[PDB]
Amino acid sequence: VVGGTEAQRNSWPSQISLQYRSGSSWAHTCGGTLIRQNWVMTAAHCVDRELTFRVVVGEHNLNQNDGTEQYVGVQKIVVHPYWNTDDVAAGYDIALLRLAQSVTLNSYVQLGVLPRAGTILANNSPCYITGWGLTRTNGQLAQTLQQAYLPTVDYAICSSSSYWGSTVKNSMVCAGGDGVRSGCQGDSGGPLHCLVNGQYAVHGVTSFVSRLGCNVTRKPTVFTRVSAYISWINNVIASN
Amino acid sequence: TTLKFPSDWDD
Repeated sequence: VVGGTEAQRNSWPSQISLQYRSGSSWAHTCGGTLIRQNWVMTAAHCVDRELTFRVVVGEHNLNQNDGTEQYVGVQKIVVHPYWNTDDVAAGYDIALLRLAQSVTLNSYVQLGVLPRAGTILANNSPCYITGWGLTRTNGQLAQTLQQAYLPTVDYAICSSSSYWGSTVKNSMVCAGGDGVRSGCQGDSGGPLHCLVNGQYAVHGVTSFVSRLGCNVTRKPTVFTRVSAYISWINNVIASN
Repeated sequence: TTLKFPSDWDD
């Protein structure tokens, strides 16, 4: 997150860190949202390959023992069948990870609440992106979970030529684009939490930014619209 | 550009 502030430890208990085996250790590579004690929702491009993954829930500082983490392996990955690695702009950037064991819920570990299917937020709706992604374009990962206020940019505006044009689809949510705050590498797969009827719910799965940089004025961070996949999500969980 | 670390094409 560029332009973020450190989140309090218990503000975003559904946020997870998806890590892959690197050398003799584990390396954070993407964010995710715990949606069942044994299922994590993330971006398909994060799990599109042949890497070995573990999920860390209750994580705050990637480089220090928080005394709250649970580590768990990923037993099965279900990527959206329509996901095309060669065209992230086509959409379907979402995958579900079935965890080897159910994690235990507590103030650091909770299920992310999902919006009702079909929900599209009014322009400028209040949301927050969270993650350990880069703190500057071409910079380094944050050590502690960061958050940044990123109001939505509705489809009509997001799809206009000075913004994302044809690149954005209605199956996505655009948020931010203020030139200062944005998602950045390592935030992919993470939640966009939006306040609706007094409850924060996860309306987006972090997907992409401008080739020009993370915080680029009028190139809001783009997310997969969670509300477009509620039936898909429920069908996967019901069958695995 | 997708937001996987180090990159989409390079973990």
